[PDB]
Amino acid sequence: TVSEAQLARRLTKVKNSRRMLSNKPQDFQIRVRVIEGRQLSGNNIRPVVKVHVCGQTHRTRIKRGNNPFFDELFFYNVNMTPSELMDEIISIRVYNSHSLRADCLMGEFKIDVGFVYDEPGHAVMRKWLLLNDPEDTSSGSKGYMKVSMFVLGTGDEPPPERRDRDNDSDDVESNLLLPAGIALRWVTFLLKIYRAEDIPQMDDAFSQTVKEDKKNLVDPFVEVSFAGKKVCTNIIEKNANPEWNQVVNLQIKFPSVCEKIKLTIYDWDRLTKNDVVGTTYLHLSKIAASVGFVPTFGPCYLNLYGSPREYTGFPDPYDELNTGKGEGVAYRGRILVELATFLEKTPPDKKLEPISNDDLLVVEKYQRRRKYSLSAVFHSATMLQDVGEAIQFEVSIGNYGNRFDTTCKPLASTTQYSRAVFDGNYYYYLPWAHTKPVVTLTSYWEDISHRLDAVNTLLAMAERLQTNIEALKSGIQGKIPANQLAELWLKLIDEVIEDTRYTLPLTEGKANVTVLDTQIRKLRSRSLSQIHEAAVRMRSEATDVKSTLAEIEDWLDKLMQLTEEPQNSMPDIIIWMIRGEKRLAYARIPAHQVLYSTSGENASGKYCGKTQTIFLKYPQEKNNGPKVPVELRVNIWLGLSAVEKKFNSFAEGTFTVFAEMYENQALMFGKWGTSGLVGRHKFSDVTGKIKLKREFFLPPKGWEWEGEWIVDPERSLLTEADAGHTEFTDEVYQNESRYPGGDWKPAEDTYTDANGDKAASPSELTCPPGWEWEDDAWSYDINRAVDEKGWEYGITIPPDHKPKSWVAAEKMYHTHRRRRLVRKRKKDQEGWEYASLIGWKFHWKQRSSDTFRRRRWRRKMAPSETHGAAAIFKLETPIVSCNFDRVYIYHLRCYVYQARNLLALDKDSFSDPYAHICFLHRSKTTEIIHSTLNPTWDQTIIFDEVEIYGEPQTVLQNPPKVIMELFDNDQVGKDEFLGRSIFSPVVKLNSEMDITPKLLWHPVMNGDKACGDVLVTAELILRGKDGSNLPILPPQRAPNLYMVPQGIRPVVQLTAIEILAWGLRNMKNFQMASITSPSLVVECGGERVESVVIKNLKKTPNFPSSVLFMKVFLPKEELYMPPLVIKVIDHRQFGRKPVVGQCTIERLDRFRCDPYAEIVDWWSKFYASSGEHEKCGQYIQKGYSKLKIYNCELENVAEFEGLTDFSDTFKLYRGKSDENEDPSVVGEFKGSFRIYPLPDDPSVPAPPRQFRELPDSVPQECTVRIYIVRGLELQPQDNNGLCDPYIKITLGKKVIEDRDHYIPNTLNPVFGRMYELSCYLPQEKDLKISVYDYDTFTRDEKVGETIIDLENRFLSRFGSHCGIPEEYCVSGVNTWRDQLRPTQLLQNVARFKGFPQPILSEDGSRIRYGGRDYSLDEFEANKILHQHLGAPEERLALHILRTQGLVPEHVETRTLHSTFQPNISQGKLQMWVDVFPKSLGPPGPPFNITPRKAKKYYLRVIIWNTKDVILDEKSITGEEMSDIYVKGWVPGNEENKQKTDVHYRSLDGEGNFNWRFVFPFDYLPAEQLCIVAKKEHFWSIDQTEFRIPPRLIIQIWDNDKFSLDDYLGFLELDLRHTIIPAKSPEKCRLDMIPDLKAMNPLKAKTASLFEQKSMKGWWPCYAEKDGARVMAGKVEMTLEILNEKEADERPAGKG
Ligand SMILES: CCCCCC(=O)OC[C@H](COP(=O)(O)OC[C@H](N)C(=O)O)OC(=O)CCCCC
Ligand SMILES: CCCCCC(=O)OC[C@H](COP(=O)(O)OC[C@H](N)C(=O)O)OC(=O)CCCCC
Ligand SMILES: [Ca+2]
Ligand SMILES: [Ca+2]
Ligand SMILES: [Ca+2]
Ligand SMILES: [Ca+2]
Ligand SMILES: [Ca+2]
Ligand SMILES: [Ca+2]
Ligand SMILES: [Ca+2]
Ligand SMILES: [Ca+2]
Ligand SMILES: [Ca+2]
Ligand SMILES: [Ca+2]
Repeated sequence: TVSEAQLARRLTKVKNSRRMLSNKPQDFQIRVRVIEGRQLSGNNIRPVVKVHVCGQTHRTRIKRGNNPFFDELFFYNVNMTPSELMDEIISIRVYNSHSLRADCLMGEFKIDVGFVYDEPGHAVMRKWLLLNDPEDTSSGSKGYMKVSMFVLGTGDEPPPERRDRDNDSDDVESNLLLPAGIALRWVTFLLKIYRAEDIPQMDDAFSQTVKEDKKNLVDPFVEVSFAGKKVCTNIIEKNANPEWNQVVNLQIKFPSVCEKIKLTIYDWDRLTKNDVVGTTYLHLSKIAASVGFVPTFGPCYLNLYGSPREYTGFPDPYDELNTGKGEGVAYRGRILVELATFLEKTPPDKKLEPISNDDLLVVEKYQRRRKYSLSAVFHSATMLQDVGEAIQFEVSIGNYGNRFDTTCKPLASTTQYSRAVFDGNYYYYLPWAHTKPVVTLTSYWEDISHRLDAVNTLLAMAERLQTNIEALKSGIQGKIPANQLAELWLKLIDEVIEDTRYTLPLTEGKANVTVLDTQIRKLRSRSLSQIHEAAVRMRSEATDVKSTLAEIEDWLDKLMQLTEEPQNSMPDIIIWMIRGEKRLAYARIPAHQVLYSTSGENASGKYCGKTQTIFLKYPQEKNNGPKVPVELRVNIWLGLSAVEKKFNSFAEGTFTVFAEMYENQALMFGKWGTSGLVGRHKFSDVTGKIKLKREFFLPPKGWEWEGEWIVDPERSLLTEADAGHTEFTDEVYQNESRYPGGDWKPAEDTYTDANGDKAASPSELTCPPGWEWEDDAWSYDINRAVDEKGWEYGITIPPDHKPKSWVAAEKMYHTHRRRRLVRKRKKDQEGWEYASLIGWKFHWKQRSSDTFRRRRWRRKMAPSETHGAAAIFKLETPIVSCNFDRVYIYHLRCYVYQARNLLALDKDSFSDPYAHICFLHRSKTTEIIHSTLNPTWDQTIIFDEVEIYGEPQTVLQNPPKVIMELFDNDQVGKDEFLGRSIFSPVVKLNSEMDITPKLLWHPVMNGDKACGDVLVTAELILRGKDGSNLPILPPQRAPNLYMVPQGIRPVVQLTAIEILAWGLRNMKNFQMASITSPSLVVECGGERVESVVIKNLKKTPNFPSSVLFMKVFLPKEELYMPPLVIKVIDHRQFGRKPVVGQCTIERLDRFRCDPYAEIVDWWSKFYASSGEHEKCGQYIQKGYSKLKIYNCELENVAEFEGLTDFSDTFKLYRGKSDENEDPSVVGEFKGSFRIYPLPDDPSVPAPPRQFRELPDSVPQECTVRIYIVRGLELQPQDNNGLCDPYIKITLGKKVIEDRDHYIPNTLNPVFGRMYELSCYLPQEKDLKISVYDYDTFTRDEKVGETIIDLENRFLSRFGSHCGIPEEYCVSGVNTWRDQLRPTQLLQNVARFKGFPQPILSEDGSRIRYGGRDYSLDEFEANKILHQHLGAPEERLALHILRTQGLVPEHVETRTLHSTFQPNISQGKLQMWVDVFPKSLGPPGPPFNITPRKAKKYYLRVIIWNTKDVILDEKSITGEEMSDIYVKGWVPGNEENKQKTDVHYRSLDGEGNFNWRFVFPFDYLPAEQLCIVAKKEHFWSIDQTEFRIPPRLIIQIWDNDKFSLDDYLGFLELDLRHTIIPAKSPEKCRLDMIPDLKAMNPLKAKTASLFEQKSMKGWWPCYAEKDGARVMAGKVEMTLEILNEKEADERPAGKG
């Protein structure tokens, strides 16, 4: 249907804006202005409009008449998610008010905020609404509502108007918000709920143990939120697998749509609050496209994610994850839903229905389970932070694989407990080595492989395309020549051509195919055909690749939106690290990324059978913070169990399972024997409580025995033998214990190690052979979470014996203390383990007190040849571990060159950064660069002999991440976190790939924002038999300290940096003293230049010498350019020179340069330039000129470069920046830089200096004239929605406020006032202009604030100190206000631009300028030289000055910023500032911008006769006596209602009055509307000026001298669009007045009463009933209007 395609078009227009990044807090402001009502229903109504936006309802005050006018603007300040605001509704609803009764409903229109947010201009511009009654929508429209609604986000601005009458304010059929093609039909989404499964326990579970099934302790129901309405299903009592089967009939109207269906399962509770199970969403644009199709979805499961499944009686701290906020860390069950979009049948009361039985029969084919086998090979778990407890890894997909719900059979889906060992430098790692732990588990999910094959293939397409675009971007960035770019682009387009002929998998023959599957396959086929055809067109058409790069970037995002799959029913694989018995960290791998497909490798996942690197996160961290818990590399292979034999091609190594059998003995009389075993069996298990036998273990199907039963005492020796490192810092801990409140003493375990038990003293430590000590003494560590003495404290509570956590402070309840000691380094076995007690912890050697022993009696099982490595899935405790038969030796070199924009984490505004370079089980620390935020380490970090297991091609495909953690070194305390950069090294395996690695700026991520960048690269060379294939060692500037080699280091060249040290502004006090003697230091590339010291900053705010010069070596590449460092030093007594300010400038590309390169006043001028005033009282025809209205700031006009062309803006900072934001702005340095290369030898002369034409740096007194014109759409600061604004201007030490001349009760104030001050630039450059709300009995509110750099106005080359007008006048209201004549300004710009001095001709009609010649006739054409013009030479010299790109005479619209919403408009201030420095003379006469007074007007009407008025029903006399009397008034002046005398003996509508009405009113002919001033009520503080259009509403009325007043009709005349009357009453008939809703609208003949002053004719009055208009009669008028003097010329009576 036609409604289907336009709904799909609306949903795709929704789709192309649902891609902005959703900040969870975001301030928003919505301006809803109502303007004018038209054709409102009813008779003699009193219309009112109530607008409800986001729960806040505003209210315009009462008007009367069926065509009202309000012109009141409403503000809505909300704070919510930006995606949530586009689903909220704006409900503007019209009532008919009454004096003594409640308001009755008269109309309604609901439009969502989304439509006014995708609308161009970020808003809608005065569109008309189709008001309809919500319960009476079948009877047609009830009126029209001209509204203009706005959306202002953070950083957004509103657009200006454009002339407001040419296609606006009339013939409203061309100005609908929704045209006639958009129906008002309902859209009904049949959002069906079928069932749910695996819902976690949310009940107390103690009442069920009384009964003498425990997983079913939840009472779920579905709550669905959609456009604010909430529908809840029935409650299923005590069932974790509920069977709701209920349709939910969501309903919206076509004007107001909602995108985000929110499904939230809640656990119903009888007493307490309803718990949250999980929250998943439907996005309607993701399930729709535009040929196109409606939203369709399901039947498919949606997985819920949230809090961990462990039930606690206490409130779970991760319950915020259950509401959909955050990503969610654990599987919360899943719900089977369906969606269908219908457009008819609008079900009013059956919101909840049962599912029909045929739909239950259909849904069974989407519920079929398939067996899935998942394996995970844990390769390396490094970057650990503690050693206190053993670490386990659990793999679970869905509810399958949870190791805590022990009510069912455990699936053996977790590793065993591995205790980390120190890597020698900073971190820890689990010592897996050649024995990787393998986790195998079996789940059951629906076979939805027809979706995930397509998802994986299009994702592989997008990844190949992204790799080729990264190669092409490196090609264009590196200036690689054109033939290589042509070859790479041809390879790229060949990749696109070869890829996009891929056919999507067929939906035929598969039970799980939905309607959305067919529509998605059709859309994907159409998109792939379009991409393939456009690629085969462009491969033969296009030649330039930079033009096609933009289309290719669109193709990449098109491929990204093609991989979106809302029907991904496979839950994510969640890997949990369990330290002890507690959940610690999580990672969610999507199941499609590891799912195996038989359709090919592209249809399989990206990391299917490959060792991916994942960083775990803490359960409520949005990003990685100071501590990453563990970096985990794991080879995850998920697949169907029917094709699990294909796992053999992905498996590496040999999988190995061990049977274990334990025999115990004891010692008496010097001989070991079987006596004395009490409580533990002779043959038993690992715990000794369960008796086992050697014959109890037999291999299952697919396994076989390898070897014989052997003793295994070699577990102690084979734990890597500490041979993986050459430099190692050993660590020995010390432990003490005490009573609570007692004295400290050493414990029985006085010294511990990484084994978690007792060890030898530090004096007894000896090096192994091949090792030696670096230092002969130990030392304690301060760089941890400890106090100044290196001690941390813990508390023990029984029955626990040892602490589980430590803190840095000592309390009276702490019973343990621990200290870490470090020392650096360079370069029996009878088959039994012995312990002191039976069933105790056995040790590798017999101690003095050991009297019991045991041994391990184990046999190896190998997989058979008939099964391969797939036998690990057929075991279903067994332990499966993959053993690698060989090791590969690598060699990693990290070239850490420099860093930029690091955080200031010291009190002296800098840091001491160093880098922990970590790569698997190896780590090394770079040196510390002191007192900088932009270090240059210039260092190479070499990890010789790194053992990485697996084939070298798997390390080529998925290299391990090199993770660098930057830290601010502190001499005391703990070193603070700067950030973390994660990047991959380039991999080399032989000599044919020996290209030089390229340094790249990788981000230093702290929190969720990039706190700087680091220039670093790495390479990982595969070592052969020895180090011969490795490259040579880099040169050393220090022992064991390698320099970055010549190939990797950027090539430096000699280049000059010129610094314009102009001056310092707003220097705040440092150490409670003013900055009296500052200086500037500019450092770049290790070489600094220092300016002269200012003797007094208050007396002279500018440096005496403004030019600085330094020769530095900087890289030739613009990417490799180091940051520019500015430090402001303060010179104080006793030689003290602290740093009081610092800024980092990294965007140095803007600094590179080629060194060899009827009455007329000002409001007539203002209204003519706006364009809304024209062709009505215009003054352009007299030959005058206009001005340039800027819709933004003058510093936001791109023609003037932000007015920083002389010297830019750099804020200075100081001190530690908490919560990784920018530090406090304690000053400002003003200056600019010019960087240009230099010759290497002095034989070539130096390039010329770039700063030669500097102005004088002394302070100058300036006369600042601030002309403030008007304010536009200010934020209301009163309870009535209005404001009483005035102007408060602060300028240095002079503050001028105008509270005595405030403008009462306006949101659009006409200020029109001058505020002249004298300020000394640049000490008082901070011109702050603020608007303030007057309040009589309470505090004032700040409407807005803006800052103008007056020194930018003074010192710019664009002449922004005074805007040049288009004409040079010497009289009138357009008199030249600048101090300097246009000849002098032309001379100034000529000597500024390097042009020679301009020459006046012998007659003044030519001036030579800038190598060209100018004539008077070139600019004076098509203009009238009236009497106010000045000299012709100054005229043409001003005419030259307009073509120079200077600032014209302007009224800039400055944004009013406030702290209430920081980067959002709180109003606007049309104004301008002229700066007049006193050095070049006094300025001219100022402009008079005083607002013009409204001239008096007298409207006179005369009512001659009436005809065919509706007769009365029954009077006192008992006839058809309609006592006709005619009353009429100008609206706005309802207190001046005038009525005629009562006519009598009327039985046919005939009346005779000859009674005259007079209404005076104040009018502006320019703005074409009038003002009436009256108070709001008797207790209002001041009068309000109402700006309404001129019109005249006159109603026929039945007198009823002895009865009640009865209405007859009404008639309206807009005085600018007065309809042409008929010359005779019989020619007057119905519907020459405009009709808008009853029949197909036609424009009426109109003429202005102001232009055509008087005419006589007949006008029809009408009344409306039953939705139709009837003729209520005719009235004879002579409508005349006069001004004041014409009214005084001829007085009139009877009024
Ligand atoms: C022995 C248990 C007696 C339990 C007796 C009892 O009446 O418990 C009711 C509640 C738990 O019930 P909820 O449905 O709120 O749990 C839902 C859960 N809060 C959630 O957010 O998931 O317990 C407490 O408030 C305090 C329990 C303190 C238990 C020490
Ligand atoms: C609708 C009328 C209700 C009845 C009157 C009523 O409650 O008025 C409230 C206002 C609040 O003052 P503002 O108008 O500045 O509101 C400021 C604004 N809220 C803001 O955003 O800051 O006036 C007083 O309190 C004056 C008390 C004088 C006592 C002598
Ligand atoms: Ca509960
Ligand atoms: Ca419950
Ligand atoms: Ca509860
Ligand atoms: Ca610090
Ligand atoms: Ca420090
Ligand atoms: Ca106020
Ligand atoms: Ca006020
Ligand atoms: Ca107030
Ligand atoms: Ca009557
Ligand atoms: Ca009557």
